[PDB]
Amino acid sequence: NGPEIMSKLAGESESNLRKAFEEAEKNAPAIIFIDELDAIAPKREKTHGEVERRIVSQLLTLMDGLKQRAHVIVMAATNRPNSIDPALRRFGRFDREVDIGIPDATGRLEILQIHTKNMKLADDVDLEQVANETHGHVGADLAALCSEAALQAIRKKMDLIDLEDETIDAEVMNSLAVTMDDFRWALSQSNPSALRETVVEVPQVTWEDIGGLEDVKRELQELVQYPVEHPDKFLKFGMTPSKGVLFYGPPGCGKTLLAKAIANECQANAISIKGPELLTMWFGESEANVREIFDKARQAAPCVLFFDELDSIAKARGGNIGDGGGAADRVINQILTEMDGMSTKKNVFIIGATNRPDIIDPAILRPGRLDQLIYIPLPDEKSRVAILKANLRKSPVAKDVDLEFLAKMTNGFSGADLTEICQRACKLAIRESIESEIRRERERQTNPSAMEVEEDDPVPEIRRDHFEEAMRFARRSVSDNDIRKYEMFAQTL
Amino acid sequence: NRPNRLIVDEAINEDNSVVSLSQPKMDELQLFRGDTVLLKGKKRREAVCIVLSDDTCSDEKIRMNRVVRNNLRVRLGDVISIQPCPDVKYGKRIHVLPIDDTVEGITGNLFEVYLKPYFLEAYRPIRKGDIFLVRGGMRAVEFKVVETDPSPYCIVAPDTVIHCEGEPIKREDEEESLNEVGYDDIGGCRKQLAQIKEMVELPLRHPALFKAIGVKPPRGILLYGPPGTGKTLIARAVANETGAFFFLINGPEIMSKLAGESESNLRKAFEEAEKNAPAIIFIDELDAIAPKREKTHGEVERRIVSQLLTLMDGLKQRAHVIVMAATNRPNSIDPALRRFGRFDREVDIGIPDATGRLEILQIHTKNMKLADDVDLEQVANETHGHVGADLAALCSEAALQAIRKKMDLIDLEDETIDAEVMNSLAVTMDDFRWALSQSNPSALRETVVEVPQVTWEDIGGLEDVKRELQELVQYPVEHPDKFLKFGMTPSKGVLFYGPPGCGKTLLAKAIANECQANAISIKGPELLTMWFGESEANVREIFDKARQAAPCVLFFDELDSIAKARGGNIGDGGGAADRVINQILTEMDGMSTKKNVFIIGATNRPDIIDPAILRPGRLDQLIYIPLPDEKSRVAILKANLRKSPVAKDVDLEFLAKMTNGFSGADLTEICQRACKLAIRESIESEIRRERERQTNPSAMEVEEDDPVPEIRRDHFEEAMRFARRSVSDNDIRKYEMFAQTL
Ligand SMILES: Nc1ncnc2c1ncn2[C@@H]1O[C@H](COP(=O)(O)OP(=O)(O)O)[C@@H](O)[C@H]1O
Ligand SMILES: Nc1ncnc2c1ncn2[C@@H]1O[C@H](COP(=O)(O)OP(=O)(O)O)[C@@H](O)[C@H]1O
Ligand SMILES: Nc1ncnc2c1ncn2[C@@H]1O[C@H](COP(=O)(O)OP(=O)(O)O)[C@@H](O)[C@H]1O
Repeated sequence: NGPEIMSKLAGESESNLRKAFEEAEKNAPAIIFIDELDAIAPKREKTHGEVERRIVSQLLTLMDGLKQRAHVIVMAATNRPNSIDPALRRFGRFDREVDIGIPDATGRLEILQIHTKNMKLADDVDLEQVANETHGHVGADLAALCSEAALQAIRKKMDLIDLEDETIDAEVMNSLAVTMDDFRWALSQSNPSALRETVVEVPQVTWEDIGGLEDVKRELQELVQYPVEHPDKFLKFGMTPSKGVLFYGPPGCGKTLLAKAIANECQANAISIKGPELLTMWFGESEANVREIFDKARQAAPCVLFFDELDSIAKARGGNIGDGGGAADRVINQILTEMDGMSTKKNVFIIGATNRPDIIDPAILRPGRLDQLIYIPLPDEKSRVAILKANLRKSPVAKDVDLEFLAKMTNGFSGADLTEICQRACKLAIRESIESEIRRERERQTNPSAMEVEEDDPVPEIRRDHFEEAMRFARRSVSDNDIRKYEMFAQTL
Repeated sequence: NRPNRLIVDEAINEDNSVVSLSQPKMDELQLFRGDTVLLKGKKRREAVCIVLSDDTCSDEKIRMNRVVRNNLRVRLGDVISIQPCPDVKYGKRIHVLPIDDTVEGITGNLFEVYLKPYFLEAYRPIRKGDIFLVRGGMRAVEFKVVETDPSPYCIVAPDTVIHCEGEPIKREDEEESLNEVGYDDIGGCRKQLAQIKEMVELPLRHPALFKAIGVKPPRGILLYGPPGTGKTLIARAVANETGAFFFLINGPEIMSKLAGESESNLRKAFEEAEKNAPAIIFIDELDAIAPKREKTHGEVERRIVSQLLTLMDGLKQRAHVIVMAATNRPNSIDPALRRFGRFDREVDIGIPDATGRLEILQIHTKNMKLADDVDLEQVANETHGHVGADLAALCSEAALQAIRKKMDLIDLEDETIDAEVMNSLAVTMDDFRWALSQSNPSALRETVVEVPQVTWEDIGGLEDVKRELQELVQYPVEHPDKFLKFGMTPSKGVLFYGPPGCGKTLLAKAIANECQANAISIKGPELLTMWFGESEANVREIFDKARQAAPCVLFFDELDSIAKARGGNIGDGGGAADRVINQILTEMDGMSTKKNVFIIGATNRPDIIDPAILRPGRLDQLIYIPLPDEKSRVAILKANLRKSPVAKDVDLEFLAKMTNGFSGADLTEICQRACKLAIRESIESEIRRERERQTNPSAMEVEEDDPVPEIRRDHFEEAMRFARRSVSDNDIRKYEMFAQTL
């Protein structure tokens, strides 16, 4: 333990370290584990005391001497690779490195299973929902949640039941069960999520979620699936697969969904970086972090890297006319620098997205960088019906509706608009249900009828009335001038 | 289950020896409010009390105060036995006697003040050995009845001769003096107090349980807040109210020594706490011991933190010792302590509100004699920014003024000042006003969180907006299952756009008042300060507060201020994006819906707002606030004028009709101007009347009549001359065009 070594004098600490190494040697096959390594050996810039520098050299000498003697293995735990000295990350001391990352929904569900073995649970546990809503937590957080959820129920029940009846015994102790309401309380009242950094995981979106764009599906598969599956075919001929693609098109056309659909289809990690992050880098003048991103993509291969709002920086410093200057800026320069110095064999695809390709710096469209450009057009009637069906496959609906009629009645729309229409219809339905239920509850309370239940779902499903009402506020979002501009850019190429 | 026993719990009444039962229990115990009842208690002792009836208390919970609990030795959560005693028999001069080695300012005849008023009009039941307490002369003295002529207990009657002895018999060692603090000595921190009570009630009153189950209790708690908020007070109160051994550590005491002595003292403290388990350790001035390594340079400073970390790690293995630490802000200390197993649990004390300040004043004004002009509500309203220490200092200074003025003149030569003249002095509100105006180093200028007092009836009109806001805010919290049945996830975030002075700021507080949720407001000057200082990190802290004050409402006004600073609508060479809005979007995107933290923005120039903040997942519902109309203007006038005296000759409807395209601010200004004219006229008339008759030596001439208690149409019509429109019709056209072009 780091603090135990740092809570002593030079002689005692540097004797304990050597004694520990000797005892590890004596009892082979032995594994030494070190934690809080940064507490012992940070970068020399942060070290001032002479004893602090004297304690690192001893560790370096011990690591160097380890290779000659015994089968002792050494493992160390740190928060980040760059928090410690760089002399340890050499050939012979700490060559091998590993990342633990974060658990996913399956991992969180597994952790809950591990922590709920000996506890008694009811039939409303549905741990899948808890795993879904448990975002940002880690193993310790899940353990704390389970303990607190158990504590609520036990404290409320026992104090009333047994504080005077009799000395609580095992039977009454284990008679108590647990309920999902306790879990909800412990997860809402106590939600100290200890994670706000990036995330890497395989998404869940599928091709069925997408509406249309089948040719784009084929063109993306040819780019991504073929190189990984069949390298010998490329070897026989002379072409090397190009990594990097750029989507350009009107907003709200499903650009963000394809980047995750491809990863789900190929079962590969995915990383998404939004425009506000880029603007934060620009304002803070913190370009080094870009490197870290690629490092992660290097250690999560195969993986897909996604960039959206790529024209945000150009928009910030003036519009199409722009401020006095050129297309180049700092962050795109660093991105190009990182892209050029990357090996093809690592299998890290790069995807960019935009709706104003004209003001993009042309240097990123050159060969060796993003060079394949794909246009995402507005959905058509055949596609629009697919979007409506895809979004409405998760809510109860009636049969009087005419989805095709709504599809034909819409022209020059986006998926976002139809999603908003569905959300508004659902809002109307829930408001009507709330009003009806509250009125029913209030009317009969005055009448002292101890038994009066005409229980019927007032509106379990929606009808054409709400949908046609929502059609009043529904209107176009993208101007036809924008579509003309997009077509002009797609033709002038 | 042998319904003879019953739990004990807190009482609201100030008087002694009164137990309040739960009403549904009348005929099961068979005793009414006119019957005294015997309650059993540990080490074979008892008491007898009269009973009251109330509704709010729970069935199994008697309510009884500290004085009647201590002699029973009963500690809250413990169970005692209740049995009726209609066989009560009066006594003849029970012998009563002061306790303790000595009493401050004690001499002469204390019985005519500390006994007879208390027993009078009371018929208080009393058992031999009881410690019933009396209060007066701004001191709390408790008198133990040593002998009762009949036995076991007696009613006190006005026909009992009284026995004036006044001997200091020292208190027995075993009982814990009533001097100690309790839950009744703290006010304004009820929520966090309940949190701590429920968190640490089981491990101390039920450790055998925790060894009967496999679960991990907390073994470290942090409390952060400004100084003088009652942290060590809370820790000591919790320790006293559970019987757990209490240990105290002071940071400067450790830092005022050498390495060997300091790092010994820490370990000996930990071992001593271990020995006396179940025990609680309290640490204050933690930042003085373990700040972030950036601010630490001495090697011993870094060595003293590793010892604490090792001790914290080893604590989990041994005994039931709990550890609590106090700090000013969470970020001032090392991040290595805020891990799983050392200081996982964190709490904020915040600041008291008007109710909290009033409660603190009540706590600090118990033994002081006060007049009939106190109206502490006004003082609490005007006491903005003060904390418990400030209120204590204010009360002490207010008492000091009067005592120093009066006593020096009265008694410096008459005689050695005695108790009678000491306590004869009262206190007067003018002294409070002086002590509150002259000495006002309020120790608070930071943000504030509290439930506002504004209500719907304050707002004039906008009923549809009220309904549409209720649908957004009330429904998700009240009825989630209905959202679960369907597929819609409530959208959190709304934007008000409209002309200035239309009541935008009032709705954000009216909603919070209706829902009884906290509220936070950040004004444009703060945003501009962050912009100029390039301090964006502060934004994060704000959201953290909202996370720890949930459910809560967040408000932002003058959101277009930055866009206005760097040029106007045309603007300087650049785009709509800036730094602070980028950080706000970053914080909004990374926040969970279940936390129930709504966000409200307000503006009058929505055109120059960055479109990126209007996208789905962010502020997406836009509401227009139009100018008040005649029906709304009459309501605004009535709402504003419901606080000032007015005559009846006015025609409010006529004024409302005569105004077109006005704002609430304009009407409030009209009312203020009319009030100013009225007060000026009253002052002039009063001064002229006072000066005219002073020359005429008429000793008795008082035609006392309020010259103008209420205002008439004359002043209002005079104010009509300066009253004029504020918002141009062109701005109205612009707003309507923006509302139609959507
Ligand atoms: N091809 C599509 N199939 C299904 N849904 C779509 C499609 N295109 C857009 N959407 C809808 O748009 C929303 C997401 O928009 P997004 O793709 O992020 O916009 P952008 O393409 O500008 O990033 C989703 O709720 C989705 O329902
Ligand atoms: N919530 C409170 N209620 C009543 N008195 C308080 C409260 N908070 C502080 N005080 C007053 O402050 C004094 C103790 O201050 P203390 O809490 O020890 O300062 P710190 O907050 O630095 O620990 C007491 O005399 C007490 O009257
Ligand atoms: N609907 C309303 N009902 C009552 N008073 C109002 C209303 N609208 C504005 N006011 C008056 O306006 C004043 C506050 O203006 P405010 O709402 O802060 O302006 P803004 O909306 O530009 O922030 C208050 O004194 C209040 O009397």
